[PDB]
Amino acid sequence: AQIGPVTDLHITNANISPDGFSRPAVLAGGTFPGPTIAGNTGDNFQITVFNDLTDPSMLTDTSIHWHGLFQKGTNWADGPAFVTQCPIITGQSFDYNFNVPGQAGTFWYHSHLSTQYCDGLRGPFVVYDPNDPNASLYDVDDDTTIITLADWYHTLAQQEPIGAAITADATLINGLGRSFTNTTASPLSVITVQSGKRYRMRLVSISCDPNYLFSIDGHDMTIIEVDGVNSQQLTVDQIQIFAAQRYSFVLNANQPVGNYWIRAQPNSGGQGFDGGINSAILRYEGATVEDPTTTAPTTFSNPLVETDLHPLADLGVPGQPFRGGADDPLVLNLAFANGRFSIDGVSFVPPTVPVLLQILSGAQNAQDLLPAGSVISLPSNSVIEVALPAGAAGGPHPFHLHGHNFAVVQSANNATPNYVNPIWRDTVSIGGTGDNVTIRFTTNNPGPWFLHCHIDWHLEAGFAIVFAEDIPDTASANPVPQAWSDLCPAYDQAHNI
Ligand SMILES: *[C@@H]1O[C@H](CO)[C@@H](O[C@@H]2O[C@H](CO)[C@@H](O)[C@H](O)[C@H]2NC(C)=O)[C@H](O)[C@H]1NC(C)=O
Ligand SMILES: *[C@@H]1O[C@H](CO)[C@@H](O[C@@H]2O[C@H](CO)[C@@H](O)[C@H](O)[C@H]2NC(C)=O)[C@H](O)[C@H]1NC(C)=O
Ligand SMILES: [Cl-]
Ligand SMILES: [Cu+2]
Ligand SMILES: [Cu+2]
Ligand SMILES: [Cu+2]
Repeated sequence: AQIGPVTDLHITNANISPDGFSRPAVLAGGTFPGPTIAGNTGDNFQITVFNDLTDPSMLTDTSIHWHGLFQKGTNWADGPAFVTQCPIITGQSFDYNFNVPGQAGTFWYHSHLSTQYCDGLRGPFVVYDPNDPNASLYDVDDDTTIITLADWYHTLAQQEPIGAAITADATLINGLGRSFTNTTASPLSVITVQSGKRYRMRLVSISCDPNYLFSIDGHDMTIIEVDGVNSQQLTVDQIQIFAAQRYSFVLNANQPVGNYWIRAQPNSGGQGFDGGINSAILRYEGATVEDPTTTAPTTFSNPLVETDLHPLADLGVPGQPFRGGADDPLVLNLAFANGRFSIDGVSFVPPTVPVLLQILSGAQNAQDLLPAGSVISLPSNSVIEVALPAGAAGGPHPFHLHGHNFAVVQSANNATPNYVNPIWRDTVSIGGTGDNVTIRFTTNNPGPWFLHCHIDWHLEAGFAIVFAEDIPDTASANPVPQAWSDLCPAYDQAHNI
């Protein structure tokens, strides 16, 4: 069952074996992935997070972010540790109480402390639209049509050795999959459809790192939603999905009754499908209970290309139709050297006092805010452009902005900008060397919003900045509950800070 919009959510340690290998984990709701949190557009979510963690090898503190939800007026509920709150300590709970006006689509939630979400604290978050303009395109849309793609590691996140390459040990589709090495024939996920029906498949990357080439043998996929934003219908036969992105696609169960491979090929880790790695099963009702015998093509006919996507609504692009045609045009210098990422020469290291708390205590320019050089102010009610030129090692980097979605004025692997009708989304691959992926948005949401690569290993290694949007109005716009004010004193006392 789905939970919410008012629910408790306990965060615990447990052993799991999603690929046949047992390891301890950090779990929401006792499962990997965590349970789906759901409601309708405009609802009040009240998620009381109980931190019951006791194993320090995966950190006993926690903080949860609701990825893609704008948190307007509730910046304190956004979740990034040391940006909007101090972590919740073990044995305590915290009510994330917020509303989702004006949003409907496919989101997710995850730990936003260190690399803890890699250890298991990740799950889907769906905001349904009772008046969805896409409703007539499908028959079924429920918990059975959510498809999560996850990387899974045998080594604990905190225990990944300094100086060694980090790659995953299994791809998990709906929480199950097989290990790349020492593969055993552990159970694969089954997604069941009925011949003749149409399904809104909500594809969620809960990845800590790899992008996936997602496909379904024998089928094609009609994209209708991108990171919460309704799209015009775009039919593809493969989707390259980067960490933290979401798509909804219509799956028409229009092939013969049978079994079909679902494929999710990561860009690192195991290549191919030997032994049933990187795989799940699409099973039609009435099919034999057996593995598919289908193959992929050598070459896909209609892969997703981001510039092919367009909003369903007339969203346009704010500003003027040329580079720099914004009130606050920025170009970030995104770099990597010697194990650390930097943005404009500064590697992100979380501050002792959360950025929001520093602002509420009266720090009122970005040069006053810690970490020094990691907080950039944005003016209110302004068109912002951010160019994100690629080149830094470890790409392609999926950059994500909290508190906002954005127009993708320029996409990976294509030098031509689009000032007319590009897709809007919240996490975008910045592409390859020489690219100039560029985003735009308007500043109508006062508070400190994290901008970072969503490869969690890269965030940990510093690939982030904070946009302190409308510092002057942050305090009036974001009244804080007493329980939030209590977080840092409790955290600092527990940690002898
Ligand atoms: C990406 O686009 C930005 C503009 O959005 C380019 O920024 C300009 O950079 C040059 C020097 O490289 C400066 O003289 C300008 O002031 C910048 N802003 C402009 C022209 O609007 C940036 O060079 C581009 N980067 C890449 C790698 O193509
Ligand atoms: C590269 O990106 C550009 C800009 O998004 C794409 O150009 C658009 O192409 C569509 C489809 O033919 C036209 O309707 C638009 O008028 C184009 N816009 C602009 C600003 O040129 C282009 O198709 C992309 N290239 C590839 C190979 O997909
Ligand atoms: Cl977000
Ligand atoms: Cu986010
Ligand atoms: Cu990255
Ligand atoms: Cu984030």
